[PDB]
Amino acid sequence: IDNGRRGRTVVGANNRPLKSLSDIIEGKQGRFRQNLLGKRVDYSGRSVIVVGPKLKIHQCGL
Amino acid sequence: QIMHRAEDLISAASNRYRITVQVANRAKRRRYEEFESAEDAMMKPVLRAIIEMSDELT
Amino acid sequence: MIFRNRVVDKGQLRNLISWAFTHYGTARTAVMADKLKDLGFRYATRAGVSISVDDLMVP
Repeated sequence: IDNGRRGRTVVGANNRPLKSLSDIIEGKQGRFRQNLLGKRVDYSGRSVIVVGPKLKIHQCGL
Repeated sequence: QIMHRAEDLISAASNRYRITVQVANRAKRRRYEEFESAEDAMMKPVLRAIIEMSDELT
Repeated sequence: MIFRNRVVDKGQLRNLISWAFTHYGTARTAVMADKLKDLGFRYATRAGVSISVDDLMVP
């Protein structure tokens, strides 16, 4: 249920505390807070940015 | 112009939401109905919808 | 219509804008805002305007 809660945190081949049921749904990265309020969609594109003179506002380069 | 219309549209109407949605569904119909009638590639059904709701309707 | 003789740069355009706003659409304003940034630039350029350790006067 919850590693590391009370007795001695289990540490397997991962050479570190394992990942109990609780904690995969907790923290900053509990399921909640990151796959769930914050998922990671497609239909996207990033880039650097640069002033787009000539191109007016309400427009973007692309 | 469409721009000023888009403005006037919601410069004197119901909840800016309330509008939209009905702009929306409208166009939805504007697309569903008249499905690919005039190509519309330029005047997106949404655009239509707007003008025919921001000038025609007004 | 209100002609305004004043040195415009920061704030002068700020409230301007608003003013516009209220009194006209957004849409317009925007397109104002634009045209004028556009000034902004080109004049700026035209002035040509550089700085330097010397430009750093000393009092």
